Amino acid sequence: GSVVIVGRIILSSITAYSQQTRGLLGCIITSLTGRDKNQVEGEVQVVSTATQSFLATCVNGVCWTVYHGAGSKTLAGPKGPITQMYTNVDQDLVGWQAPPGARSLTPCTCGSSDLYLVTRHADVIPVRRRGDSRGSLLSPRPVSYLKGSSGGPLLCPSGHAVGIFRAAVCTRGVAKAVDFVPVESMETTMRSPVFTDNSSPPAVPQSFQVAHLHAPTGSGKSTKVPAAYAAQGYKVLVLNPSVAATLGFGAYMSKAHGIDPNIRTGVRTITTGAPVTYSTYGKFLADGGCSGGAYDIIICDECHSTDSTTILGIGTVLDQAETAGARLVVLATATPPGSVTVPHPNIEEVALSNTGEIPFYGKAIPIEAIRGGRHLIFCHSKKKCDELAAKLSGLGINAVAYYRGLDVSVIPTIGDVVVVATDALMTGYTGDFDSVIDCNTCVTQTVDFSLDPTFTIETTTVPQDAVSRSQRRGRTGRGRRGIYRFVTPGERPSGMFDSSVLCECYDAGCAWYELTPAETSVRLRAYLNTPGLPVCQDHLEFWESVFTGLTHIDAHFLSQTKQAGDNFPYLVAYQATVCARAQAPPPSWDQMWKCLIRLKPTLHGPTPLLYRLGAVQNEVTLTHPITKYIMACMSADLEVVT
Amino acid sequence: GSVVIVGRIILSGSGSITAYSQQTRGLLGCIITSLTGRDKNQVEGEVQVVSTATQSFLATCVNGVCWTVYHGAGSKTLAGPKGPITQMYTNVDQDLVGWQAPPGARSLTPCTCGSSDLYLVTRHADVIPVRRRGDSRGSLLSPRPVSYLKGSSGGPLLCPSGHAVGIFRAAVCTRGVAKAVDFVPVESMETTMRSPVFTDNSSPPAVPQSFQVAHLHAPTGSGKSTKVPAAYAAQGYKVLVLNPSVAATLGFGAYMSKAHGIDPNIRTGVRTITTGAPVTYSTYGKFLADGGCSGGAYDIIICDECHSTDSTTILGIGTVLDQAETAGARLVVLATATPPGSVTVPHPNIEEVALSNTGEIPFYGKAIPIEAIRGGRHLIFCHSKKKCDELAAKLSGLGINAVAYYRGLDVSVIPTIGDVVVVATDALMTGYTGDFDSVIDCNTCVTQTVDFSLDPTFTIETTTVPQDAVSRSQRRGRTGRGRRGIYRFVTPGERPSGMFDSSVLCECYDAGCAWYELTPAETSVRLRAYLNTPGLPVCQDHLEFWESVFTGLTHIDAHFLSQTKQAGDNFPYLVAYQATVCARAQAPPPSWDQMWKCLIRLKPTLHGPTPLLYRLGAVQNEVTLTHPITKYIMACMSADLEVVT
Ligand SMILES: Cn1cc(CC(=O)O)c2ccccc21
Ligand SMILES: Cn1cc(CC(=O)O)c2ccccc21
Repeated sequence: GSVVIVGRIILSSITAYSQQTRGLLGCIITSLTGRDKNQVEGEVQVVSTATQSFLATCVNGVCWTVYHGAGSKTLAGPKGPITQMYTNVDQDLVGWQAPPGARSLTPCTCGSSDLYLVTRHADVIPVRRRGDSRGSLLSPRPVSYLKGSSGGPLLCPSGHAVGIFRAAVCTRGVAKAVDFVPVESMETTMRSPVFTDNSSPPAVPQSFQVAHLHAPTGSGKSTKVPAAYAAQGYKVLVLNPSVAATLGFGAYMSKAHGIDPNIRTGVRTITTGAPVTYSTYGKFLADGGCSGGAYDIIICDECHSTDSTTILGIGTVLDQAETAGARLVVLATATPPGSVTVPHPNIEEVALSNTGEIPFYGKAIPIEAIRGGRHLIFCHSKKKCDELAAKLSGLGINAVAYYRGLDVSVIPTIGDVVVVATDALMTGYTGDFDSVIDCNTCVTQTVDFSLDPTFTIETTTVPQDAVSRSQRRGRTGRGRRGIYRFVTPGERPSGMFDSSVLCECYDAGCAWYELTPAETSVRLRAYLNTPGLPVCQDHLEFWESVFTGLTHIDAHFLSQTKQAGDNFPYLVAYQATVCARAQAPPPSWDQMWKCLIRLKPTLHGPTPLLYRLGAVQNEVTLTHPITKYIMACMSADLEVVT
Repeated sequence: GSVVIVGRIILSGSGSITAYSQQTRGLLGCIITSLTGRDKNQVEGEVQVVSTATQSFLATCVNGVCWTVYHGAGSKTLAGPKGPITQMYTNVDQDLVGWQAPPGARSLTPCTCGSSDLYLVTRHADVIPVRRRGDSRGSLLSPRPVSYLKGSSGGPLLCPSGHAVGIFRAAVCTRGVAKAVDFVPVESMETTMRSPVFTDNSSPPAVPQSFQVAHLHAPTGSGKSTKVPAAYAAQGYKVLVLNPSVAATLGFGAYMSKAHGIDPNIRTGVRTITTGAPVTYSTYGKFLADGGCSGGAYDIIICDECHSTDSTTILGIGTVLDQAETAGARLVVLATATPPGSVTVPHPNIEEVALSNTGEIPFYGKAIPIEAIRGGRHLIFCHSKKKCDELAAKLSGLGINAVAYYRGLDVSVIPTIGDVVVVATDALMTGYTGDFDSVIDCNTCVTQTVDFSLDPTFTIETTTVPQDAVSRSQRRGRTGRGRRGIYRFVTPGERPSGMFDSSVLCECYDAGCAWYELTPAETSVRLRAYLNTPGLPVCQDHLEFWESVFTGLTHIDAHFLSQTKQAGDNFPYLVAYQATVCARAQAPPPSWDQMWKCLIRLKPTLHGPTPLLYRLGAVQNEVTLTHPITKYIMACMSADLEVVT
């Protein structure tokens, strides 16, 4: 789908009023076609994706809005859809050349502090400038009031543009201030190149440089280029988020380039004294980070990964490399933020239909598409993998499930196989397949600042992003012809991750890498402060405060939660600890709370509840000093998207 | 639009019950078929995935009828192969609608074994084991989050044999965890199929020998509250007529003497008259104030505008139903033009006109042309006091004679005689009785919803919503009164009529305590009477829960209570109780919004966190959750609350 203009806010002492122009079927036809033949008027537009609705502002003949709304989407145009002229994921800003009929705001000249926010309902809201990019609501309002209004203008009293609205600063759900993209950031963006080239790798400079490398997987970005660099006399470190891939790099290098490198994974370590090391992000973290004077180049490969260990690993590299003697860091990926899935020459893309013996996600797979040869099926959940795998095994198809917890060796290396796998496959297993069949969904975790008493980590099934889609399909076409079959054509925007992932970082810092909340903050801030990386609301102070007060965990409970491989081993073990000491039962008797099963006869009364990680079946008490500490943490200013 | 079949669940033919889904229409195809009402795809399967332009859910074919929930499907047609299928059955009480299924539609049949091991088929084709615990209940074998059961209402509960026990309609929660399921049993569907499709309630009933409840579904202006009291009284009966509005109450009384030659008794706050006539016009408010039914006084009780879902009307009809047989009445008539399930049909007098973007006057994403309103008498429906003020100011500027009217203003502001454009909230239709040359409708209103949010207790959220079939009809019918009229609108759409929020029940306990000296227990009896009487607006039964809350709200400050009552805003009792706790703690209120004005004079003396009991709006101050009363309401939240899926 394209973005669709569904109406407009008209502007006059500033006043505003709205006009609707499209309906539901009008929005959805024009989204599918990309052809909007309807005449654009005014300087603020009301815009829609079939998911969401927001605002767009014309300044300098560019119609502008928020990346967190528009993503990399086309805008529906008279002569078909409009490619975005500008994309700045770092600034949460996108832009299309203004349609005919559209007027523009002129940027703000004279330095006014008294500002006016235009909302999607056409209310004009007094705002006092505080920073380059912050203004504070003269009268605070529910955060709900401001939702639907991002991309909207902040005007000075002259009616010129100060910038566009992107986020609300919040105290226990009440919006106190506004975050905005300043009109000066649009001019920098308009000045920046149409296309920058990062296909070719940098040259090792005189002083420290952070560089970016955008190139296909298996171009040589993690094989040819390290060897190339080492040929020049350099010591290089290669970081990857997969054990399987890290391991495999060792045997390929010693064949391809005569370098028998050092391999560092949790499971296995090889020290050869070569000038190339391959390490995982976790093993790099578990190691202490940057070994003083050990490396000239660090290559952070697969830097599009938004799992806690990658973000924490990369952040560590950016905080340490320059002091630890490095000259070059880089950041390597085939799918940077703001990328979209484009045709690949070696891959046939075929949508599924309702014709098929095997039901798949409301569509069907014909048994003839998978009967012989090697095929891979992405399911979103462990439960689906087992169901599907069972079906096909009954049909006589050589089928196997793979997910977190299972050993890789369930997947046969050599025969006919259907591998029914979650994304866990893409860290356990290196191989390529004849076809890939994709459900186009994954399971993600969202933080909810629910004040019932504190926060919640929800687990939801969501549409895949453009990174997922491409990484998944990239399991076929590897220098040979592959098919890709899919349930839905869609993709949500690449390059953003949830605040829960920051929580995951502090947790893993504490559980695995013996990192203080303060030291985690140092590392994440580097990741956050570096452009070209995935983006996230800055809730570093908030999570640091939360984990900072989580003291004297039971180490035995810690061991057990770590051993089990739960998400948030630290958050779970700390609840367990609190329950033990309070002599009170756990939130429920789910497998999460296995470690307390030995105390089940003595624990009674209400749960000293800290935060919600799943279902809560017992009564709760808000009296624990710790619950009280976290409740107080909730009063922090949190930037939430509108 | 119509309900559209977008897919199906396929249930295993053999052995263990297992299901898979097929998707048969994508989103655009769904939207077109909603508008055409034409769907020439063959209906395969017994269980169908259905969608409206808002929600999605399930529909099961049983015995030739395709059944789903009223709360999902309202009174909508079903997109069929010869265009849209009207509903054969609409049961708002059972929460059950039925369309005749397309020919050769695969249908289920009821179960003949009478087994207690049951299986719920969910919208993503999970077969969940349920244990039968009643006629309409079953318990989950392992409890699950209630979010998991969402969009699965209208789906089957199956015996191990694969035949239909019932259709799923709601989950029973403890604090967001679903512990049990409420369904409509398969015999309640055969009751229905054996019974007449068509009923008549257009005529006032004959007075029965012994006590009976009867419905009068007749237009306003067939004299349901003038002509029919008079004819009952001419037959020699004593009649009491109850109405939500004091303007209407006084207005019918003054007409009754003018026309039908009885000076009736009148009972309202503002004016009370005893003549000794066998006809009494009273408001529901004044009736409750009087202590409800006084024995031997009336043979007939007309509960008029019985569609009204304000706390006083529900309390009123609850009282009449609980008391009237015992007070020796022979007949209760629940009279309305717009009963539950009803739909807006054309009117002969009213030309309907869809507002465009061509006009000088912006209105709700559209435009009013001054030509339309420049002379004569016009009424403009607006969801808020803000918009009324805003538009009357624009129209005053455009030089149109424009008065704003809403709750807190004197009906005297509107001229009876002259050229006028009154810009009103729905406060109009209870405060003012007159009609108009045209009516303009924004097609939205403001409503209250409860959310059991556990932050610490509950939220009453105030929201802006699409209007329902009841609103549209009452608003529209303020024009075309026995002459021509023009109804101008923003939206063709209307939501389903005859359902109200659990927040209204809260309002009934609140009015009980604040106005009518009812113990919570006294209110639960009155409300039960309403709830178990069919043919009235329906609501999730949260009586035990609301009762439990209010029962612990003892020793309110009487002063604050009188200040919140006078001020006329919603929940005077929950507001005056929150302020009581605050003042006695020397704590400031949740905000310094108009709500908390009764604490303003004490602002300097008020310090520290608010001892927060519940959320009635924005909370700006720091809170404490230590108050004995917060703890009591927290403890109430553990009650089995039924919620729709
Ligand atoms: C959490 N975590 C992930 C890894 C990756 C790996 O297995 O190499 C790791 C390694 C050592 C210590 C902790 C580790
Ligand atoms: C809340 N409330 C509404 C009414 C209706 C009326 O004014 O007739 C009423 C009457 C007496 C006491 C309280 C009352």
